[PDB]
Amino acid sequence: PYRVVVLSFELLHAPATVCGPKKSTNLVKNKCVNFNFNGLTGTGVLTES
Amino acid sequence: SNCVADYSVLYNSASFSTFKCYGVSPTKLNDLCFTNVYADSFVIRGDEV
Amino acid sequence: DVVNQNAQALNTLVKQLSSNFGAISSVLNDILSRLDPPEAEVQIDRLIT
Repeated sequence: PYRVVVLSFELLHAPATVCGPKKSTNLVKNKCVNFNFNGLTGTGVLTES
Repeated sequence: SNCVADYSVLYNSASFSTFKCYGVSPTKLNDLCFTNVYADSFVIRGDEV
Repeated sequence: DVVNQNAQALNTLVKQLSSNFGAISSVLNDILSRLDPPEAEVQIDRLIT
């Protein structure tokens, strides 16, 4: 007998409730930055909406 | 859900039978952080994997 | 008619970007953030093709 844990998960259909020890940073505006919001690898100038 | 899920503590047990993901990269498991996780945990015979 | 023909061609070329083309997703950034550089080759090849 083997312990079998089928590690299943749903991705990008909700705001994130499961995130590990990845440290948040300082929110910087109006600069050509390589940000990382909610998991997605975006890059650009962040104006306030 | 609603908690912090580290997978480096999942990795340091080197007794896993098959350590393979089908959604994402296995080295990016701490990198990508999820929304909801559904663990199908059970114990069955070792050849039914 | 010429203007709308040019507009339809441009808008179809725009709508082609979200097409999955048999890959896992359409956006390259999630494919970079979820797969290995020896594992993302097939899906990025699909999207490039």
